[PDB]
Amino acid sequence: AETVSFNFNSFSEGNPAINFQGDVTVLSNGNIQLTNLNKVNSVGRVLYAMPVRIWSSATGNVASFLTSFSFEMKDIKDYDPADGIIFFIAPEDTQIPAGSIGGGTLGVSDTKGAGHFVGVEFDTYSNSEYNDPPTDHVGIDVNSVDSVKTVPWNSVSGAVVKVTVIYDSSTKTLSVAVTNDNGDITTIAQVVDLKAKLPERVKFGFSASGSLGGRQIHLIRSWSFTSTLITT
Amino acid sequence: AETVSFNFNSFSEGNPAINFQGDVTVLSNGNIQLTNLNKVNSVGRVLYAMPVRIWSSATGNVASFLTSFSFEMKDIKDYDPADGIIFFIAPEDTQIPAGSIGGGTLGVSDTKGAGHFVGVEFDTYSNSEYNDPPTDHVGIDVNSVDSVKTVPWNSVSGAVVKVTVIYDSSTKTLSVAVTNDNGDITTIAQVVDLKAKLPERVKFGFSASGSLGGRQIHLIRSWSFTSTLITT
Amino acid sequence: AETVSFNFNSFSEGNPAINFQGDVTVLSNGNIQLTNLNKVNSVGRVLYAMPVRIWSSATGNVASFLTSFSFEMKDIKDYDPADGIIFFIAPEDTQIPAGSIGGGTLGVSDTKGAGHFVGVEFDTYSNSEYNDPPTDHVGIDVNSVDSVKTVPWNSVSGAVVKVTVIYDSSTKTLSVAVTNDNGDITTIAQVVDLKAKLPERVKFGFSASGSLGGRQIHLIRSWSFTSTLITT
Amino acid sequence: AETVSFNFNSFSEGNPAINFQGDVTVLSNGNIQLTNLNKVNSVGRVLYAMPVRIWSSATGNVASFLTSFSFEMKDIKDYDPADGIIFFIAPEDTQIPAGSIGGGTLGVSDTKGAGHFVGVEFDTYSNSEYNDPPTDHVGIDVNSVDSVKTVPWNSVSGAVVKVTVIYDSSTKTLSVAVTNDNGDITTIAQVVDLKAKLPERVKFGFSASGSLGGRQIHLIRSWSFTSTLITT
Ligand SMILES: OC[C@H]1O[C@@H](O[C@H]2[C@H](O)[C@@H](O)[C@@H](O)O[C@@H]2CO)[C@H](O)[C@@H](O)[C@H]1O
Ligand SMILES: OC[C@H]1O[C@@H](O[C@H]2[C@H](O)[C@@H](O)[C@@H](O)O[C@@H]2CO)[C@H](O)[C@@H](O)[C@H]1O
Ligand SMILES: OC[C@H]1O[C@@H](O[C@H]2[C@H](O)[C@@H](O)[C@@H](O)O[C@@H]2CO)[C@H](O)[C@@H](O)[C@H]1O
Ligand SMILES: OC[C@H]1O[C@@H](O[C@H]2[C@H](O)[C@@H](O)[C@@H](O)O[C@@H]2CO)[C@H](O)[C@@H](O)[C@H]1O
Ligand SMILES: [Ca+2]
Ligand SMILES: [Ca+2]
Ligand SMILES: [Ca+2]
Ligand SMILES: [Ca+2]
Ligand SMILES: [Mn+2]
Ligand SMILES: [Mn+2]
Ligand SMILES: [Mn+2]
Ligand SMILES: [Mn+2]
Repeated sequence: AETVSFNFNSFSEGNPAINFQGDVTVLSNGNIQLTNLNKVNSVGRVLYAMPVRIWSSATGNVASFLTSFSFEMKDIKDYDPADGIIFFIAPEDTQIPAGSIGGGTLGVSDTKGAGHFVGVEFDTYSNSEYNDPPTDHVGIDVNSVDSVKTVPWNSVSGAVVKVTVIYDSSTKTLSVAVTNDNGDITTIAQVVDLKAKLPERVKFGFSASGSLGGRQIHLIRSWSFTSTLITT
Repeated sequence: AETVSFNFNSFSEGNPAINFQGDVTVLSNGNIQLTNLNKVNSVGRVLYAMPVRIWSSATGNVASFLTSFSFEMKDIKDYDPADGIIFFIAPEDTQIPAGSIGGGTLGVSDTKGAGHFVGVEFDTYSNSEYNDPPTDHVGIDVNSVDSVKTVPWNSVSGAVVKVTVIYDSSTKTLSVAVTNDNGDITTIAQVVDLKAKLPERVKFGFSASGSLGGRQIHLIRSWSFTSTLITT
Repeated sequence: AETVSFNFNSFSEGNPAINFQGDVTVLSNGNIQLTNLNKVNSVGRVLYAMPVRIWSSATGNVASFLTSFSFEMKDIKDYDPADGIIFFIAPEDTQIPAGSIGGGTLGVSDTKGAGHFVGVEFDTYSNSEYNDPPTDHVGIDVNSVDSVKTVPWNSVSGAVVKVTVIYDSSTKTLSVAVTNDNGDITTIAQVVDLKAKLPERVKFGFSASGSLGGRQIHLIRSWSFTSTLITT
Repeated sequence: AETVSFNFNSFSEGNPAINFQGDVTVLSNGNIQLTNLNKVNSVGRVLYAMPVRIWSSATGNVASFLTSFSFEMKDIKDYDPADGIIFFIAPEDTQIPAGSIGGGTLGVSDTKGAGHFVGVEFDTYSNSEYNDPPTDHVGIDVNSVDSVKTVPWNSVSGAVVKVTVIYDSSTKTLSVAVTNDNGDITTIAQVVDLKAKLPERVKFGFSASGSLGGRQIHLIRSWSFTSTLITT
């Protein structure tokens, strides 16, 4: 069958395999820093350049994928740690929304919180305008930052977090596993019909954002991905 | 929260953290060989010594767990490569069925293919008495080797296989991601209520078996596990 | 390497990973309260249920281990705050000494003060019968509550204490760093050959005690542990 | 009792509490990058500005200390991952050796491998000129990179390592506990007279180096320290 798979142990600006959008910047240690600590309403996104085919309109089949990545979020002096990082899937021509206000939109939606994407968010600030839970959380988003489902989580400054995501095409189930710093794990699952929400070709990536007063360090340390679409 | 996690890069007889049942043998390279090549109807199981509490009768909560392990099956000169490996969850007092015929019972069920366990199998021989699909396969078994659900899969002799499992207590969804040697991934998910099928305290482990004519090498190379139960 | 590791940010009765002996009791705040304030000569002990293999008779190797925990001792109205907490290591068959008088024996030794254990004690009452120093103290005990070595210390009521213990198998050196409420650190080191004083398999734990007129609150707030044995 | 204690969760150039020497550099994520990947024979060092009094010529007492820190080392394309990082203690007037060839001297010793310092090195390259073990290692150095004692160790690219150090004035013992990423811990201890090797007031710091063909990322993520000297 059709299989797309890669593995980044460190990133490097200049690699044609990765699209850099917004305030993204590659540190000299291989980490990807998504936002700019000095800019207002900063929004940075990194995408895997090669578009992936998650479903064929010919066979009707949808792809199954396995992906895991590690990130870090650290507080900075005199700024509210906001708003988070989001692993998303969007049309192959996706771009930071025009006139993006950063903040609660996480760099993937308009002001209303709407957008054309699907993804797992690690939200560290509660936005009432988007019906955010009263605590840090992990949520499954489907064309909106108004999560379909969320689970309480805790973001620890300077802590490296590992995430594993499995998407089963048969059950159309997206299940996430978050391994916090102290060993504890957080999981959240949701049935999402990728074929009905996204186009045949999509791009996977990360996105982070901030506001005027909400800012923090968003880092992607590593990321491996494998998808398999049955072509028959 | 209540977290239980362990990581095995290699095994060594003598470790109080591991129970050996049956024809289990520890190779000098640190790998565990589950069955005996010179015995008829051989059965070998290896369990995590300590029982794990997957759910509380007090709070009614179920634990979530993330676990990944790698195994290897290799053909030997004249036996049909059978019968396969199985990752299971069973009562803390779990033993190799009395008078086990090994073979297609995978060392966890009786002759009718019934038993008290929940598990993911890597069945390599088609047993029609247990309604096995015509090809090798991965299946989710619930108190029976007559899988509740299966997916076509291929066992490549001498190939190292990586498996990742996620159990989201919330949705009670068990998702499995198999990474074949050629990079292709196979996934399968199924909703199982561990709280309704298993007792509060259970044990996790692996089991493998063979017949008189069906024999092959079953190797468990590594295994890390983490489970978290919300206690409140 | 054979590694055993665990981490407790909170405890909860029912966890198969923990063994309770004596007047132990888990508070709703997740804390462990070792003794019973209404019993005479009360003795409470908590142990990690799984036996750790500190040395191998095959290789002659001994394991190194790093562990840290925090406890709290708080005075109660008409009893002398006595007599302390001891972090011990004992044979896996360890039990509270028959006919234990509690008190200065800290729940690990007989009346003479003898026992089969190794431990770091935090003594809050001076027992001339066990050659206790005139002040509160931290001591390294080897098969007796008549410490091999002690160092002055000061138990502050209601104060949270953090302790870190390192055991280097090479030098057979056991070093302890106690961090008091006011920031100051107290340390004490001692060479203890664990392979000569204890059997291959042991259990780790905490014990506290009191007498008729000597009572106080003994709390265990957290406990993280890790040991690695070189298997080769 | 005279206590000194600081705790850095992140570092930022411009902070008067920390001295910088060589090619040090503070990344936008708060990390300290000791070496420059584009320079030959690069040496970078970072010290706590305020000198700490470890012993007293008046009382004769020697301070005990507890200090833990976490670092990360990662491989860069087309370069041998060398030579390592070393947590050292030196005279308050300490400076990078004149005409420092970086490389195996780790930026603390001259070509012969001699210098006026005491430290724990995490060596990733085997320099035969300094009698290095054939593999990666941790070693206790006393005025020389020809470690008084060393222990096998393994540096994992991109992995965050946690170190804990304890110095017991009484026994003059310096024990080190290194927690690897896979959970495994490595320990090493040695008796060292800080009073006979160093002056009354010293400076604590970190140092890293590289050569022409040997380069890698040396990152210091966090550092907490507490030393107490009995003033009587
Ligand atoms: O505290 C972080 C949140 O900021 C919100 O925006 C604030 C902004 O930070 C503040 O400087 C001022 O302009 O008021 C704004 C409106 O509340 C974001 O909307 C929110 O998403 C957080 O980032
Ligand atoms: O071919 C492997 C399968 O063998 C089945 O049992 C065989 C047995 O191996 C053979 O010697 C003879 O007795 O016929 C039996 C019936 O097929 C097992 O039942 C099956 O699980 C495979 O191992
Ligand atoms: O006061 C604390 C100490 O009490 C000692 O026992 C006392 C006992 O409490 C008292 O009722 C009377 O019987 O005298 C005993 C001997 O002094 C314990 O032995 C000692 O360990 C402290 O707990
Ligand atoms: O592989 C790194 C080691 O390099 C040694 O120096 C090399 C140098 O890198 C190379 O360019 C050439 O000059 O040969 C030298 C001698 O081997 C360092 O001495 C050693 O410490 C490592 O850094
Ligand atoms: Ca938000
Ligand atoms: Ca079968
Ligand atoms: Ca006493
Ligand atoms: Ca070297
Ligand atoms: Mn949200
Ligand atoms: Mn089957
Ligand atoms: Mn004592
Ligand atoms: Mn060395």
